[PDB]
Amino acid sequence: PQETLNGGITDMLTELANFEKNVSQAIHKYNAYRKAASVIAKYPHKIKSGAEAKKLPGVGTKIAEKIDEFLATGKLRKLEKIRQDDTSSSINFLTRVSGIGPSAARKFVDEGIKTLEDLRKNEDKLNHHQRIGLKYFGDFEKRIPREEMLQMQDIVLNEVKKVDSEYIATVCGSFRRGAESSGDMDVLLTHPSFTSESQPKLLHQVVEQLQKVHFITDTLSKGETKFMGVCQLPSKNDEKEYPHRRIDIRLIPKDQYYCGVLYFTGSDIFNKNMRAHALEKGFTINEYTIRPLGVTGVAGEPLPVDSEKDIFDYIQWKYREPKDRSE
DNA sequence: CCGACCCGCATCAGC
DNA sequence: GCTGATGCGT
DNA sequence: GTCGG
Ligand code: NA
Ligand code: NA
Repeated sequence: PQETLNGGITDMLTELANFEKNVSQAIHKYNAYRKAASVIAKYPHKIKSGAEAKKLPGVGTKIAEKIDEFLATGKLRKLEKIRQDDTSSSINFLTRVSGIGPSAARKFVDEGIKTLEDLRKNEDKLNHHQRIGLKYFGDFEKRIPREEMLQMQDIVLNEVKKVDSEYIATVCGSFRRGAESSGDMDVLLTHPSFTSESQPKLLHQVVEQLQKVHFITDTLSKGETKFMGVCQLPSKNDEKEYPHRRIDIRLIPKDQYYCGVLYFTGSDIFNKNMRAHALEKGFTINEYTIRPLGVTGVAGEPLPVDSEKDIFDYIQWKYREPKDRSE
């Protein structure tokens, strides 16, 4: 439904949510607000009262009272006050740097560090992740169009295969469901020599190869099974340079790969329904394995998975395309 | 009423 | 020095 | 903040 329907309500709830996350440090409060703002974004009617809203799942008494104040007056007193509060807005603004969470934001602002400019003046006080988040502040807030993602997926699949042709790599995320744009790249990776009961360089070889060809430009973190960093498509030799982008690469045991691909493909709503259905059938699905449930509820040993379909077959479903996993 | 609401890595706190 | 807590991102 | 045992 058009954002003009309840966009004033959903912008209010999203602002309220950011302050819970970044200033209050109440992640559950943040998620209720985001939930309610989501269910209202999909409600196909211009809400006329807080009471109409309360019917919907995730909207309770406090959010029903805020919609009523917002409908009658056009604003929310408590939000208007938080917006003009110099400590709050500075803390909320600082968490937009990757690597600065609510705790570091509070400490920076507690000593006069309030802006990018102050950060640029105080690099001695930033860990490695935050220097990188500061360096690429604007680029990281930009979205990535699918044409760039296809180009980036090209480079990742080619260099992975260039390191070892038995590697299996799957760019998951909303990009695998067909999304027209993305906010980062999530690569899931496996090798037949790596299993649940099975070298600690499989990830490193692929990261190193992507660095040697100058696709990966920086590293936020890297261990034996997760790499988080920065990449960038090469310049056109005469055009503007592309903005640096975020990219994650996980190495997963081959016996849990398709469980992991299914999970990190999503959506989050689709995953819940499939987990919900799988229980009413006597199976438990998480991001690693699918296991059967005894009559008392005790899980059994994980069942063999060798594709996404294998999982669907177990729980008596017909394979759903990633395209159709919107819910 | 009142508890639930979903791990890998960098860094720090304590020993 | 090592082990465990915490912050952070996802 | 919302839900539910
Ligand atoms: Na409700
Ligand atoms: Na941040």
